[PDB]
Amino acid sequence: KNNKSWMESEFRVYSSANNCTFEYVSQPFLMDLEGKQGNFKNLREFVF
Amino acid sequence: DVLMTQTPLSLPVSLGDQASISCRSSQSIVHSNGNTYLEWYLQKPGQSPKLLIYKVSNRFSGVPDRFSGSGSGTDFTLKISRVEAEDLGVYYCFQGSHVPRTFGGGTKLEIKRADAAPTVSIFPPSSEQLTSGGASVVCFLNNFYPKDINVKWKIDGSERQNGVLNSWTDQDSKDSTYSMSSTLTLTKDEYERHNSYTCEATHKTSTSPIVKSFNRNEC
Amino acid sequence: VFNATRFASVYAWNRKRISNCVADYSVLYNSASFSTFKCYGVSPTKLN
Amino acid sequence: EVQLLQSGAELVRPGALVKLSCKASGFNIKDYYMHWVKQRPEQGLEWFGWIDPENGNTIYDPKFQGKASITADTSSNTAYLQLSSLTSEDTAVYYCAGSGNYEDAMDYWGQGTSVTVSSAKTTPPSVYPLAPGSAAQTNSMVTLGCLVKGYFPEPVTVTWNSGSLSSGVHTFPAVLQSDLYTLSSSVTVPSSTWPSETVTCNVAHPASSTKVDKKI
Repeated sequence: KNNKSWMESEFRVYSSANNCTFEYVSQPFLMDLEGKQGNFKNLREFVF
Repeated sequence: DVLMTQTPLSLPVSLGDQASISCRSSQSIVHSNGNTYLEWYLQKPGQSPKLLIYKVSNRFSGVPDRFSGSGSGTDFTLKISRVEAEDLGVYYCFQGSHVPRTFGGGTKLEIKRADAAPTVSIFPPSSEQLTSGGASVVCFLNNFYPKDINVKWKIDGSERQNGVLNSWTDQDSKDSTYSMSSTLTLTKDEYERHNSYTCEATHKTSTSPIVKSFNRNEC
Repeated sequence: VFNATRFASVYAWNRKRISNCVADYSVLYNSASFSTFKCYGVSPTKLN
Repeated sequence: EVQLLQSGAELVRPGALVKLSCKASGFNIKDYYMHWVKQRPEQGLEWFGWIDPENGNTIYDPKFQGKASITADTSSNTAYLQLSSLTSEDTAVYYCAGSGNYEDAMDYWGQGTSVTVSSAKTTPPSVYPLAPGSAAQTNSMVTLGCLVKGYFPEPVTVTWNSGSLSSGVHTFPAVLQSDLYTLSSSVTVPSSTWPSETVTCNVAHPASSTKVDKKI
């Protein structure tokens, strides 16, 4: 609505975590989650 | 850290009249979808707050039809088409949004009636209490409206504040008036060392405080 | 780790997993800041 | 009507902690947010924080950060607020809110819990009568009082003539002072009754098992 927000509110990814053998965090940044109208302006391709 | 102010602080409305409580916010919460994240509440005397209107423009389920919210930008008001006795309480504004939630100062609602000044009477300490080693002067104030009132105690014409306890009651279900008690706590030496005690009542309906006095030997 | 505010009890000794980082052992072994130091099976110089 | 059940009141000494329960009734707590509030008579309502039972995320107001933690019990659909490191300023009535009906617009509030930070211990009341003195204190109706002082915790059941007298009977809320409560009661009766007909004030304090019958 107003106060567009578009920021993380709920965390349903996983209920809990007990043992962690690895961790990594990137630098702070800000990504625009605001919706857009029209065609798809971004393309992301990943190989794992 | 949202800042908001509720106006008026209190307002008396007679049965069948309309009540208007307004709130001003330091952040815009008006939305283009027709809803406004500001919830209205009513806290009846001795009960917890109960939701009245959600998102301003949408009435809460189970609430009487008389309750409806409206406004825009940062100024919003709650309108009651017809007010009743059960509407007594304090009305609060509750901003929503995705930020730490904030509360307002509250607005008090009273049922209007013919204004009346308090009736002041004082009871001297009991003989048993004096024998035990204590003393208590009790001042009773009854049948006054509006609720706003204050009491101060004087001993031999000197203002006394220590040991003064004031307790107010709810609006009478029959006379629609208010009553309260004012008790001055004293020791036996303190009570006997003084002769005159006065109960002064400051009320909005009387420019001069209502004064009642008694002497120690009159017990 | 060696200067932490508190340590666990001998019976409650903590088991901490160290990974996803680099270790600079030159400052530790060669600083002579510790009363006693010994190694079993491998010399301290080789471990570096 | 969806309601939240909380403990009536709590007595905690300074520096100790309390745990306020909030049991869901008529809804599943897992599908709705839970909120907590602090209220005192001088400032009004003060927002405490919110918790998501299904996500586990919690947000606390800076005024209460480091003083409390919010959790809930999924099995019993009960929300808990822990209030620790309490002082005199923390004496307040705490409420819980939730059950927004699958929308971030509504909520339901419980009766609230009165949390008092004090060292007061259960003390029986001291009951004395307030009888007329000089004959000048006479009107068309006779007003008689009954004072209850020096008790804890509030309230004290005060009535007149064992409950058979109710016209003109008024009892006032207790006031806390120096770890003790004080209240007064008065009744106005026709001049044809007093002093011909005895008017008695009955004071009962179940917390201390104290019962006093004082005649006037």
